[PDB]
Amino acid sequence: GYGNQGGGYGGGYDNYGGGNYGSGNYNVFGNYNQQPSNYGPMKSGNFGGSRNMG
Amino acid sequence: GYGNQGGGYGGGYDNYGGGNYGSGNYNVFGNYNQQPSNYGPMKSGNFGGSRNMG
Amino acid sequence: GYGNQGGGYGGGYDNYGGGNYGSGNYNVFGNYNQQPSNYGPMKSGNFGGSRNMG
Amino acid sequence: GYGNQGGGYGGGYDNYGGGNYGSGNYNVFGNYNQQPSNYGPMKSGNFGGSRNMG
Amino acid sequence: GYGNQGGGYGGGYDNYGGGNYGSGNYNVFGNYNQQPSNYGPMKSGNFGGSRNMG
Amino acid sequence: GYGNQGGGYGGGYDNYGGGNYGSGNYNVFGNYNQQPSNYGPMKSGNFGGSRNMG
Amino acid sequence: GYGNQGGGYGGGYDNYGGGNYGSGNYNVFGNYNQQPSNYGPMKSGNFGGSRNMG
Amino acid sequence: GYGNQGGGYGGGYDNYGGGNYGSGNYNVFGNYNQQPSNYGPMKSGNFGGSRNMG
Amino acid sequence: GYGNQGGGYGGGYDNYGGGNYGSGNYNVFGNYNQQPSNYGPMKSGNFGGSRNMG
Amino acid sequence: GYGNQGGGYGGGYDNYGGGNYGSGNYNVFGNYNQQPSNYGPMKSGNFGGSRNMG
Repeated sequence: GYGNQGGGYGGGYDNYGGGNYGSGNYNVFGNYNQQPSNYGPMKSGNFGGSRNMG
Repeated sequence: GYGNQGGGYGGGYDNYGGGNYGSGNYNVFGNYNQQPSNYGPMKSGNFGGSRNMG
Repeated sequence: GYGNQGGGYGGGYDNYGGGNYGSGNYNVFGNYNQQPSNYGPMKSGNFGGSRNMG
Repeated sequence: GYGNQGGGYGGGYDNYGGGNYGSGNYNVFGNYNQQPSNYGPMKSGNFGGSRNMG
Repeated sequence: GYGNQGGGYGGGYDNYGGGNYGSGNYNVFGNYNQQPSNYGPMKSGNFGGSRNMG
Repeated sequence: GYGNQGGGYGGGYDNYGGGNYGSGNYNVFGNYNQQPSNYGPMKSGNFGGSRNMG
Repeated sequence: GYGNQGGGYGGGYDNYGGGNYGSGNYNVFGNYNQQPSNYGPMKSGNFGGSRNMG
Repeated sequence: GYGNQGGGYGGGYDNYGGGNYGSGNYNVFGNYNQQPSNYGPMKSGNFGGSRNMG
Repeated sequence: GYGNQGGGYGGGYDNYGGGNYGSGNYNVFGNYNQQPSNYGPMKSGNFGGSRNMG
Repeated sequence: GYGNQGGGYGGGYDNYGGGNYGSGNYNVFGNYNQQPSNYGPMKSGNFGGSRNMG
C-alpha cells in the first residue's frame, strides 16, 4: 500500500462510509419473540457541491 | 497496491460505500418468532454537483 | 502503508464514517421477548459545500 | 504507517466518525422482556462550508 | 506511526468522534424487565464554516 | 332462539371458540413497510377426557 | 333467547372463548415502519378432565 | 334473555374469556417506527379437573 | 336479562375474564419511535380442581 | 337484570376479572421516543381447589 503521488486536487485514501450494520448476530430464540431493526438513510461521500474548484 | 500518479483532479483510492448490511447472522428460532429488518436508502459517492472544476 | 505525497488540496487518509452498528450481539431469549433497534441517519463526509477551493 | 507529505491543504489522518453503536452485547432473557434502543443522527466530517480555501 | 510532514493547513491526526455507545453489555434478565436507551445526535468534525482559510 | 329441553348430560349453548383474528384491518402503507403477525395454536372445546360420564 | 330447561349436568350458555385479536386497526404508515404482533396459544373450554361425572 | 331453569349441575351464563386484544388502534406513523406486541397464552374455562361431580 | 332458576350447583352469571388489552389507542408518531407491549398469560375461570362436588 | 334464584351453591353475579389494560391512550410522539409496557400474569377466578363442596 502506497499513497497517491500528486494531482490537481488532493489525492487521498478517504474512507467515507463502511462498517457492519446489523451483522454477525448470534440469536437463539424460543417461541414468541420479536426483534425488529431499522437502519436510517446512509449518506457517505461529498454532498452539496463540496470539494469544488474555483 | 500502488496509488495514482497524477491527474487534472486529485486521484485517490476513495472508498465511498461498502460493508455488511444484515449479513453473517446465526439465527436459531423455535415456533412463533418475528425478525423484521429495514435498511434505509444508501447514498455513496458525490452528489449535488460536487468535485466540480472551474 | 504510506501516506499521500502531494496535491492541489491536502491529501489525507481521512476516515469519515465507519464502525459496527448493532453487530456481534449474542442474544438468548425465551418465550415472549421484544428487542427493537433504530439507527438514525448517517452522514459521513463533506457536506454543505465544504473543502472548496477559491 | 507513514503520514502525508504535503499538499495545498493540510494532509491529515483525521478520524471523523467511528466506533461501536450497540454492538457486542450479551443478552440472556427469560419470558417477557423489553429492550429498545434508539441511536440518533450521526454527522461525521466537515459541514457548513468548512475547511474552505480563499 | 509517523505524523504528517507539512501542508498549506496544519496536518494533524485529529480524532473527532469515536468510542463505544451502548456496547459490550452483559444482561441477564428474568421475566418482565425493561431497558430502553436513547443516544442523541452525534456531531463530530468541523461545523459552521470552521478551519477556513483567508 | 330457545334452549335445549333435557338430556342425559346438560344441554347447553356453549360457545367454545370464535371471534376475529387479524380481520377488518385498514392498512395504508408507503414504500418499505413490514407488518408480520403470528397467531398461536387455538384449542377450543373439551380436552383431556373432560365432560365424561361415570 | 331462552335458557336451557334441564339436564343430567347443568345446561348453561357458557362463553368460553371469543373476542377480537388484532382486528379493526387503522394503520397509516410512511416509508420504513415495522409492526409485528404475536398472539399466544388460546385455550378455551374444559381441560384436564373437568366437568366430569362420578 | 332468560337464564337456565335447572340441571344436575348449576346452569350459568358464565363468560370465561373474551374482549379485545390489540384491536381498534389508530396508528399514524412516519418513516422509521417500531411497534411490536406480544399477547401471552390465554386460558379461559375450567382446568385441572374442576367443576367435577362426586 | 333474568338470572338462573336453580341447579345442583349454584347457577351464576359469573364473568371470569374480559376487557380491553391494548385496544383503542390513538398513536401519532414521527420518524424513529419505539413502542413495545407485552401482555402476560391470562388465566380466567376455575383452576386446580375448583368448584368440585363431594 | 335480575339475580339468580337458587342453587346447590350460592348463585352470584361475581365479576372476577376485567377492565382496561393499556387501552385508550392518546400518544403524540416526535422523533426518537420509547414507550414499553409489560402487563404481568392475570389470574381471575377460583384457584387452588376453591369453592368446593363437602
